[PDB]
Amino acid sequence: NMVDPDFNSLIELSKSAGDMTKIEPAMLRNFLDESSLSSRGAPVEIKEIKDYKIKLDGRTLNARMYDDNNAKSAILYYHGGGFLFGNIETYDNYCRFLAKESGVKIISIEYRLAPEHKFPDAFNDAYDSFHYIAKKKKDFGIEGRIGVAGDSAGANLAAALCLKCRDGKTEMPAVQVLFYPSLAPDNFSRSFIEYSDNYVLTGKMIRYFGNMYSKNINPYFSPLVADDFSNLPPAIMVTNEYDPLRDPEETYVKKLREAGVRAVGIRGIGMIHGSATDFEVSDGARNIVKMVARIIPDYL
Amino acid sequence: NMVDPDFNSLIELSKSAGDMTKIEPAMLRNFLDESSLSSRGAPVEIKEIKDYKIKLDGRTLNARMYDDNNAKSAILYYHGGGFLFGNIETYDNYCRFLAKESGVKIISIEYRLAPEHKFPDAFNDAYDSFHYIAKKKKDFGIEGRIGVAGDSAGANLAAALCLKCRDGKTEMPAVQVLFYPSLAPDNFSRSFIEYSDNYVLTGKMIRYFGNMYSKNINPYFSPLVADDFSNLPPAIMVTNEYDPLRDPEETYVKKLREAGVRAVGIRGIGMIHGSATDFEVSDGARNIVKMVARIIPDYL
Amino acid sequence: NMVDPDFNSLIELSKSAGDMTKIEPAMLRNFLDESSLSSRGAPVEIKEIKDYKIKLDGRTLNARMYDDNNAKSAILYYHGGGFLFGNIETYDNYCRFLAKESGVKIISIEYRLAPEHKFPDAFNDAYDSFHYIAKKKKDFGIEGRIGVAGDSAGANLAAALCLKCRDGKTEMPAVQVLFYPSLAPDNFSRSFIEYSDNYVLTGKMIRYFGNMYSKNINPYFSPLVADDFSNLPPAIMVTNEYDPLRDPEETYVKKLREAGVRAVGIRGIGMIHGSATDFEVSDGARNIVKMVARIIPDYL
Amino acid sequence: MVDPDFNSLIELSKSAGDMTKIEPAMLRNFLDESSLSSRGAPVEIKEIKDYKIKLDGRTLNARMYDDNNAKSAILYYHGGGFLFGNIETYDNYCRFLAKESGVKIISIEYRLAPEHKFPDAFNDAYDSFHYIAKKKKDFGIEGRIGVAGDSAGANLAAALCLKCRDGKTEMPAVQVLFYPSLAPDNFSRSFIEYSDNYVLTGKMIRYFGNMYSKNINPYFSPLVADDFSNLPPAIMVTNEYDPLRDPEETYVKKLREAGVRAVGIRGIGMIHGSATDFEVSDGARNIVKMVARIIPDYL
Repeated sequence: NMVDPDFNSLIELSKSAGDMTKIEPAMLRNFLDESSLSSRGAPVEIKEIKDYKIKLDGRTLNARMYDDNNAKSAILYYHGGGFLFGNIETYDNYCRFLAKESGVKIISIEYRLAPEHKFPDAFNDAYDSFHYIAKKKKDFGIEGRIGVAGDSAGANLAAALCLKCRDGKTEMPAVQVLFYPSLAPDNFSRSFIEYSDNYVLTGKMIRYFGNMYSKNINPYFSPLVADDFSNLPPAIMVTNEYDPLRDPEETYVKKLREAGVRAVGIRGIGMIHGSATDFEVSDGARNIVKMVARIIPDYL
Repeated sequence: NMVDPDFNSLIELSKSAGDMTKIEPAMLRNFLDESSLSSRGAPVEIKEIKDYKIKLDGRTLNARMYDDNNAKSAILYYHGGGFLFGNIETYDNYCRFLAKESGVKIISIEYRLAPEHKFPDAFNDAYDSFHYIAKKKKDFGIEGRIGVAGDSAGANLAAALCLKCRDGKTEMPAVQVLFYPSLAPDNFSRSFIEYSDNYVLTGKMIRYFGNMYSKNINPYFSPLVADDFSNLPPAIMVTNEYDPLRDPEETYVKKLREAGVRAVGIRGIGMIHGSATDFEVSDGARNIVKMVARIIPDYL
Repeated sequence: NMVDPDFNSLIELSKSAGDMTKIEPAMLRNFLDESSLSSRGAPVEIKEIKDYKIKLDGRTLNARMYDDNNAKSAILYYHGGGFLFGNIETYDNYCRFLAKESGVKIISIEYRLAPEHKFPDAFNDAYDSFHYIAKKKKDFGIEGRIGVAGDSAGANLAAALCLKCRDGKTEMPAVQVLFYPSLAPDNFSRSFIEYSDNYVLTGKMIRYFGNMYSKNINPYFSPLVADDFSNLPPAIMVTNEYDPLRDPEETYVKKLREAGVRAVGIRGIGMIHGSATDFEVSDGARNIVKMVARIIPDYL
Repeated sequence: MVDPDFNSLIELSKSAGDMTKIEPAMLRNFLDESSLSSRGAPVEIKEIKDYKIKLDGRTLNARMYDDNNAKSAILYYHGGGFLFGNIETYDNYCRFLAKESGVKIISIEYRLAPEHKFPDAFNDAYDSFHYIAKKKKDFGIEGRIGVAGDSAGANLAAALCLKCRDGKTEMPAVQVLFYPSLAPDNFSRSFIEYSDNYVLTGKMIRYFGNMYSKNINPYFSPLVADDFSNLPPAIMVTNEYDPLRDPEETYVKKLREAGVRAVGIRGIGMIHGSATDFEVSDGARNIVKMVARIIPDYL
């Protein structure tokens, strides 16, 4: 079709890697994280960076805080990587870029990964970490509001934790910033089948990541299963034109607005899955990320 | 929105009937059946009509056979109605039209209806009746081949029974003719969100029908949950442009072809859910039904 | 995307020929017509085939009449080829198949080709040949009705000649059977941009053909520029899912139904431009052509 | 699934019915007064200055907004179908663009149809860009100049860039295109699917097209252009439920095929006019803020 030519390389890198559903998952995570750290740019400079230990019930997560503006308010960032890879180090240039462009604190959280830890572990990490930080604000130097954000699998966690906050009548995030979340048990929508091969994220990789994270349709795994979208936090949704996960995301925006939740959704023309973390590689993608980061503070 | 103007009365009738999820199951069935009985045109004349009792393990189904052409072969037809409504009487004019246009025997089978009978009752009715007639083909005067067909819920039964025949390595139908089946657990595709209000079948009614059929994602309820599409019978798939159920159906026919199963799919431009049984009100619809019925005999 | 895998060979062969837009038209015509004759399959047997000279004012056209059924009625068929190529011989296997499946006379007419003969020559050939045969019907053994049909550029001629019959209040054809016509001045619709390079009918070639046919708003060149679709003949419209020409065609069907003209439109799922004349290599395409051909006699 | 914020505007537009028989000066009057009547509170801006741009054979009004003592500028061509709109009815919106972008916004009043048919507005846009590019110091401009517009004004912005490139003249720094009309379209899928019920109708499109044309030229319709290379970096914003959407998404794909820097976003649930509806739709407001906040990076 008309995918942005900036992606030509990645769409090659993808094809010539061949099939990977057959190599050990721990082996696979390692390779992918190493790739991501490779041809990367100068990290934008951030005034203060601080490392944290989020001591939860029965597990401790690493969190890195990025702050360029002695910011009052924060976003908790949950990285993508299909619930299998990504970590603070591979997301470091991107979270820096987010912090610089938003001028708010960005707290990048390492939830537990599949297949060692299956659902609901990473979900419970996101929900518990939000509430940990929401109670321990001062430790993180947060004087204002806290929202949540993520990309891909991490944006699934961000959306899901907000549903749980709403369901339990708990403290709510101020905003949910969702860069192309997985949301639904989808092997059949039109975006899924049309873009199910060759656009970096494949139909086969979706099923494989799905098999690794799940044991054996709950709303905290798949938010589009929820019965009610009212009283969720204001949302920013970013979708990609050529991405199997596109259609369910655009439905989610529409459901939020129907429920009277404040929500802006934009589809990036010519973009693919992973666009946001491709900000150093695609100027269109970089401008989409800059657009979102620059309005984030208005919600905090 | 460019829906065929022949549907305008039906769409209005449907909006002015109010919120149907509101009314109790058996009451709604009766009202929907009586609504279709009124819309009825003059029945097409058929040379031989015969009534049968299909005597299955623990229940007996009515079946009616229409034969305008002393035909060697037959199609078993499972009526639509969301698993809640429809019967031989409401389908009689349409089944006569199919028999006249195809020149083959059409056997319309009354399966058991939800909510009184939930999954897998209708499903087992479809699969058992296929095998009953296949085993007893001389009782129906069938000397050639037997295929299966349906519309909406009935085409779900047709596609699902073919999956079970394949899985069990049993006798297979010769062809599966699917008019707009339900196939997937879908509350999120683009067709579902875009067309879930003003097009006769609503998103709300889809959810009501689904909760009535189900107990409590397995392939005989939702064929799109299947692992494997190889070795299924040749298929004819008809979708409608303005129908929330459309995108999964188009995916289904692409997954059949991907597996090497012979399949032809057509989307009816400007058509809505129910178009085939609306053959007396829309000439567009009538010609789509005629197109399909006239190629059936080539598979038999 | 999910193009039916039956077309993978044609897509590859189209890629292998490279960019033919700097080829001189007469050389390209030779290449494409001779390529087609060299690689075609076994022809279907037809009871009677007869060649005619259509003696119009100022020029004589070749016509071949195919009749498997001593039929009373006829379709005048105008072949495709971008206005530049194709002829009776390259269409002969396909015209035979239409005759066998429809049971009516098919008269394949050789209109004048561009750039040697620019618009309005082919159009005048199409309109004048319809009126010539309609006046002289008894000479061709036609006792019943006459419709018109074509594919691609030939379906443009069929749709355009109907518009001029309507405008002039002359005898109108009984039906217009349009397989994926060119209809509009389009280098910008979504089907055009999404599907215009995957090799078979490209954007660059669509331009090359239009520039060869135009001398430099005329509804008889582009029917979508007509301001009125009333009182046109009943239409059958076939479009292909993965074809740059698709979206204007699907708009044309809708415009016809908005003006109250009988029309049925079907989009072939997984099909590409040229699908009908590909009937020997794709069973899905073959079944779409059979569907259409078998309802043609109802209009005559 | 149109954003519920537009429910009212869609209803009001349905109510009005087909206004083809209203004299074009009266339709202009009514639509302009309707815009003024529904203004919210204006955003305060540090400096606003009025100018006359004396061109060959006509003078244009222009209004400069500057909230940030800025060095660079965007020339803004309002929308209105080539028939209506003016500096006053665009004043709340150009104030918001100037507040959110922190660069100078200079809103230019080009000549309107049908009194002034193509190529008058087009010449006004191209000539006023070159006038101010040649005379930058007279406007307090020390840096760069880009061009922008919505709907018909975004057509003028796109078309003037094509002429700059064709004449190898000075080029704007960036072209910021809010849902321009670009092509002779009465047949795309967005055109036919969103031709009624979405405020801008297929009948209005033909009507404005007929008022502008003296009755396939690329400075009328940029999608007719031969070649898209060497055009200014672009930001393209389209609306999901708008008959003009598909050609616009084609244009962004063509710019990128030509190696022009471009970023294109489709606003989910949005309709034609979404940017100038920033006072009534928060999603629309957030789209305009997204775009305005990136503008300074090109200047």
